[PDB]
Amino acid sequence: AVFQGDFSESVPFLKTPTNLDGSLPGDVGFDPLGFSEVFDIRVLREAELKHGRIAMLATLGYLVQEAYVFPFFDKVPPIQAHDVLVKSGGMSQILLWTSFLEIFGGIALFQTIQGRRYPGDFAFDPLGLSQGKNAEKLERYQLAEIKHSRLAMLAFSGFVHQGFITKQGVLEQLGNFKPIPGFPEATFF
Amino acid sequence: GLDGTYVGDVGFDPLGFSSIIDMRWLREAELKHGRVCMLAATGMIVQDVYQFPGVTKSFGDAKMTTLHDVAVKQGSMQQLLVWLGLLEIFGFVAIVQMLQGSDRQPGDFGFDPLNCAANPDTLARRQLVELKNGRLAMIATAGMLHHFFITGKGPIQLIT
Amino acid sequence: NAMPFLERPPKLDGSLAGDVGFDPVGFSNYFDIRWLREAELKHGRVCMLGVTGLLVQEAICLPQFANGKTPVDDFFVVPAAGLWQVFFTIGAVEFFSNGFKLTPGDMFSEGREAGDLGFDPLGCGKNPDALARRRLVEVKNGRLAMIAFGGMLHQQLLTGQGTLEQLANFKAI
Ligand code: CLA
Ligand code: CLA
Ligand code: CLA
Ligand code: KC2
Ligand SMILES: CC1=C(C#C/C(C)=C/C=C/C(C)=C/C=C/C=C(C)/C=C/C=C(\C)C#CC2=C(C)C[C@@H](O)CC2(C)C)C(C)(C)C[C@H](O)C1
Ligand SMILES: CC1=C(C#C/C(C)=C/C=C/C(C)=C/C=C/C=C(C)/C=C/C=C(\C)C#CC2=C(C)C[C@@H](O)CC2(C)C)C(C)(C)C[C@H](O)C1
Ligand SMILES: CC1=CCCC(C)(C)[C@H]1/C=C/C(C)=C/C=C/C(C)=C/C=C/C=C(C)/C=C/C=C(C)/C=C/C1=C(C)CCCC1(C)C
Repeated sequence: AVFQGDFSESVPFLKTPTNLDGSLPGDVGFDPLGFSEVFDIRVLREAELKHGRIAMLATLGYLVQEAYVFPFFDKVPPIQAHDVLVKSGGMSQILLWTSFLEIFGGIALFQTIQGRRYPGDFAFDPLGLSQGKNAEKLERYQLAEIKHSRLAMLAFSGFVHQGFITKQGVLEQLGNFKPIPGFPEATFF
Repeated sequence: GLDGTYVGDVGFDPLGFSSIIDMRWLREAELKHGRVCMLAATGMIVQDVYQFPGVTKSFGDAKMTTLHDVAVKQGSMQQLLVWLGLLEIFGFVAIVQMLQGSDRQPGDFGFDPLNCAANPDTLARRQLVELKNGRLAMIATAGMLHHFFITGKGPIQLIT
Repeated sequence: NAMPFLERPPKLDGSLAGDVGFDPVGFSNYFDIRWLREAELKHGRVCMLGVTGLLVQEAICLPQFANGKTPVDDFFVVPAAGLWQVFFTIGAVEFFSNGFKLTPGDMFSEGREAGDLGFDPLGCGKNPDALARRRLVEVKNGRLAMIAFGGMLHQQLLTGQGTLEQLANFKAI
């Protein structure tokens, strides 16, 4: 805001979102269309983390699935694997167990709505990372988790879409990089 | 409805647009059209003089509007719509925040990378320049395109 | 407690054996703990015999009754009469024990504790300290028996091998 004004850190032009405060981790203040105003921030935070935690595993997997396949499973481009496993019924097994865990999760969301638990804490810290000795680290880690999650969700999105246009696997695209098919060759007119 | 405070006010609103529409909107619009037209005019003139490295082969000689009809097939135009649209959604938030009471003045996105407006006085002179060049640019762009429609010729070519 | 995240269910209390506070769904809030406790022991007790039966029956068949390729098949190869005879014998045992107080409100109206049929023909409930520990062992083995039976049976219906047999040749789908 070249003219002086009170304003949000991430975007100079817009005012700091109301009810958006530094307290949730990773708050650069960017909620340009308030969603936080329409729905509670804690319910939204639970979503950012859940999507992210799902995404972070997915980014690793799409890359790992390209390089390696468990021997019992066939090696196919990952998007194809979902079709193979869905016929196999492997995906139903992932769906059933993930749903069971989610039902416990849905109860915890209801508690998050009624005070009680902080968004996204399932108290899953089997290892001692951020243990009471390491309790200082939790604030820092929280920031990393949102940041890794925000990035992963963008990255997976990218890997899958880029892969559809290129028809080229992400590791392969890196090492051999080509324009979307036909562009060097094609003339629009 | 027209008062001295807006920069560039010579008092010219014959059709009384100011009376029906918030000036803040009208101004944000005049600058936005102007900023786009200035770039458009520059581009149309640049395009005739130079082209990026592989461009001529894919598009050939099409220029001005014809290039757009050819460009859309490349998808160069789409990338431009998607990215420009993403900037615009923030721009819609900006107009909304400004229309809701807010600090931002119409047309201010906070882009001053070289700190050119740091002096308060110099900024005012620059603001008048920006509306005036922009008002000219829009007139020019329209002219170049109409000239194109009728002559089928790029503006530098028409001069040639 | 069992779910760290959720608050421990209120009606759950340390008194019942094997209360780890695991009622995320909170059915206990809605229904009496005793009625549920009776069902949990009763499903667990029926299952304990269930698992024992699946293992025994594949190995042993009455000369009197025909044998099925699977313990599950043995239920089918048995005459129709046998099932209905047993079904009635079992129902009566329910009647005698519950004193005809079968419905949830009726049962327990005259005390009866929870899930107690007063069956200790061999006297083992003589000492209280063992009886608690015995209650915890009973409920844990009953829940384990519920899960195992479901597994032994579903694998048998699917594969068709016997539970002991399935170990000898896994033959995964
Ligand atoms: C722990 C419980 C459990 C059990 C009993 C099963 C059972 C099964 N799963 Mg698995 N699964 C589970 C949890 C479980 N799932 C979880 C939590 C996930 C992640 C969400 C998955 C993800 C998954 C996928 C992605 C797939 C399956 C498939 C299958 C089926 C094929 C079995 C097989 O590969 O041949 C027999 C198994 C082997 C030869 C592998 C070796 C297993 C060793 C010998 C046993 C070790 C103990 C075992 C893991 C039990 C753990 C619990 C125990 C310690 C108490 C089978 C019905 C597949 C399917 O649908 O079939 C096509 C499939 O593609 N599952
Ligand atoms: C679209 C461009 C645009 C816009 C939004 C404005 C807006 C404004 N001008 Mg600027 N102006 C422009 C172009 C523009 N001007 C050009 C090209 C010139 C040079 C000729 C000027 C010269 C000028 C002077 C000298 C002054 C203004 C002033 C003003 C303000 C009050 C005038 C008013 O109420 O009318 C608003 C203007 C319009 C509504 C434009 C109407 C254009 C035609 C007639 C509309 C026809 C309908 C249209 C084709 C439908 C299609 C729309 C569709 C694409 C969505 C206002 C902020 C005054 C000021 O600063 O006050 C503070 C002032 O003194 N203007
Ligand atoms: C959930 C329990 C359950 C159910 C529904 C069945 C059902 C069946 N069994 Mg199996 N069986 C069971 C438990 C069970 N059994 C147990 C625990 C054993 C080990 C002793 C056996 C051993 C067994 C054999 C060896 C055979 C069967 C057979 C059969 C079928 C004919 C009925 C019969 O002859 O009963 C047989 C019943 C018994 C031998 C004992 C009754 C089971 C328990 C102990 C009754 C509980 C009553 C009471 C509440 C417990 C208090 C006493 C306690 C001290 C034990 C039928 C499908 C026959 C068949 O079809 O095979 C081809 C057959 O040959 N069963
Ligand atoms: C960032 C500056 C830049 C811009 C903004 C830009 C825009 C466009 C557009 C937009 C409308 C099209 C459609 C287009 C098309 C092609 N470009 Mg080009 N291009 C740029 C830079 C380079 C470089 C550095 C190279 C290059 C090439 C090619 C080839 C190759 C195959 C061919 O020649 O058939 C084709 C088809 C390579 C080459 O071989 O050039 C002779 C090469 O080295 N470009 N290019
Ligand atoms: C914040 C903010 C804003 C914003 C914003 C934005 C930009 C929001 C963008 C959000 C995005 C992009 C969220 C993306 C989530 C992606 C996920 C969860 C991926 C899941 C993948 C899975 C489950 C998978 C998989 C797979 C695997 C792993 C491998 C395969 O073999 C199989 C399979 C395909 C199944 C704006 C201004 C708009 C408004 C606002 O005022 C505030
Ligand atoms: C924000 C922030 C941080 C950050 C960050 C980062 C690093 C963000 C990076 C974001 C990026 C790179 C986003 C990229 C968007 C690209 C798009 C939408 C392309 C669309 C293509 C289209 C529409 C097309 C097309 C088409 C064309 C052209 C023609 C057709 O023939 C073909 C085709 C269909 C392909 C982090 C987490 C570090 C921390 C922090 O807490 C906050
Ligand atoms: C009449 C009839 C019909 C046809 C003929 C017939 C077959 C002879 C007869 C028999 C019918 C019969 C008797 C059919 C028998 C049917 C049965 C007993 C099915 C049991 C299903 C149990 C399941 C799915 C338990 C899953 C456990 C889980 C998810 C554990 C979760 C866990 C929890 C909660 C806590 C810790 C975390 C984990 C470890 C995750």
